[PDB]
Amino acid sequence: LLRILKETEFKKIKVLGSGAFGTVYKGLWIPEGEKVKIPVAIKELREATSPKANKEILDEAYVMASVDNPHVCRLLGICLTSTVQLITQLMPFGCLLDYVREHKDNIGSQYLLNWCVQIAKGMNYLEDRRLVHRDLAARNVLVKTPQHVKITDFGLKVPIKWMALESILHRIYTHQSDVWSYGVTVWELMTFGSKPYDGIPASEISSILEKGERLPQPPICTIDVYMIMRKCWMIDADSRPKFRELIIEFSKMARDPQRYLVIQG
Ligand SMILES: O=C(Cc1ccccc1)Nc1cccc(-c2nc3sccn3c2-c2ccnc(Nc3ccc(N4CCOCC4)cc3)n2)c1
Repeated sequence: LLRILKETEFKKIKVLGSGAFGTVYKGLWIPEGEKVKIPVAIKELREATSPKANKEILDEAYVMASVDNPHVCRLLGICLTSTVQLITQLMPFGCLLDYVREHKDNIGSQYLLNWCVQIAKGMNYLEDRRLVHRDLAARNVLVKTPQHVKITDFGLKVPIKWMALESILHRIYTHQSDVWSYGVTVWELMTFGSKPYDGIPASEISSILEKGERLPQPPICTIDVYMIMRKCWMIDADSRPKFRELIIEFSKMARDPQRYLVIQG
């Protein structure tokens, strides 16, 4: 259920954006035997990170091409050349981070709280599949429509400001560390794409954490919301909430958004 592509079957057409893992293109799939060309999204990765062999790269692709959840972006094809190219269904909206920045203060409670639930449902799917994301951030949550988001790049500098303490201290990555990152993601959303710890150098993040300081309460959040975010940042991984609890809690809040998020509008 993963299409291995030959450069002859597709073609990048325009650059749509660039980040750390690589560049995003609008592309076209040329089905052989036909006169049409089908739009696709191609993500060309920045290689040379630890020069891996292709069969070792495909082993992984096959797993990401195996996900089935409405809130998890699935790998559809892969083209292994000089560079590694990931193909998926093209969406018109790109990442949640930019989306929320573009709609800075004109986004409503219902939307925020729903993205929170959707992100948790996606994360809970991955947990059930025994997959650890490692870099869950709003930049990694794609928008299919403004009411339907999909998490991407599970298993792909170090996002210190998104990492749980143990990942920082020991490079320990678990579903519980994904919970931490999830709380940061929620925080980005609630602040409309603000940079976590604006100003503080990464080098100093372990110490402020250790000393018990946490990301500040977003002005739009009530204490119940902030309380949840904060629970995601406990030092003791096992005392952090589970994604299934998170789905439930946010589901409840989304049932009466205006009560849990205070936005002028
Ligand atoms: O194969 C997989 C699964 C996976 C799971 C586990 C491990 C590895 C891979 N994932 C994947 C594949 C291909 C691209 C990507 C991607 N990575 C990113 S970051 C942002 C957007 N994407 C996409 C993206 C994707 C599709 N379609 C669009 N469409 C689209 C529409 C507007 C824009 N714009 C940018 C400028 O302003 C807004 C308009 C930009 C793009 N994007 C992800």
